Parts: sequence; C-alpha cells; structure tokens
Amino acid sequence: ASKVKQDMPPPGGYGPIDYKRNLPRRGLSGYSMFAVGIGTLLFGYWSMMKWNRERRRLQIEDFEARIALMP
Amino acid sequence: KNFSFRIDELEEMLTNNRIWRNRTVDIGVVTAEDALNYGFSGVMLRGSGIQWDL
Repeated sequence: ASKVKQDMPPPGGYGPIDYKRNLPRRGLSGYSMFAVGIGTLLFGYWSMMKWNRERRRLQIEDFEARIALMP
Repeated sequence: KNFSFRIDELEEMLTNNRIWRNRTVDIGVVTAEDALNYGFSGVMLRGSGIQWDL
C-alpha cells in the first residue's frame, strides 16, 4: 500500500563532479631564480675572501713563531 | 567528486617529470598502418592517431 521505493538520485540532481586537469603554475620567473642564485654566490665569495685573507695572516704569524724558535 | 584530485596528484608525479618522459617518449613507436594490420585495438590504436572507439 506504500509508494515504490528505489535507489534514486535526489530531486533536482547531483552537484557538479570535477573531471578536468588541474596542474596550477605556482612558480617564479626564471630571472628571479637566476638572480637569487647569483646573489648567493656573490655573498659567499665576499665572505670567503675575507676569511681566507685572515687565515693567510694567521698562517704567517705562526710561521714567524716557528722562525723565532728555530735557532 | 573526489577522484579527480587523485588523478591530479598522479599527473603531478608523472606527466611532466623528465625521467618519466625519458623512459616513455619515443619508446615502442607503432604506426597506424602496422597497428591496423597487426590486429591492435583500443589505446594501442588511438595512440597512433587512429580515431576509433567502439
């Protein structure tokens, strides 16, 4: 005496189902990354130049200590 | 409604990877005429440009 009951889609329909590709760009420009790399290299070069000059001075100092002790 | 994002993740892993393209591009190339004569069907046809779907 009841209505016919069956597995049916809801009245109206279903919400949209996405199927198309989604691969967003999400990236910097090439110039930006190249510039960051070059700037990092230059900063490292300057730091290493200072440190190596100081190291050469220290080496000279301890070499002179050896020279003083040699006789 | 959620399977598309899984496809997107798989495609992020494989499609643009240069190792994947180096392993798959120009490997096992078959011509349309040879595919038709050798009895191929499905994607093995449609990969050669043959416009056929049952």
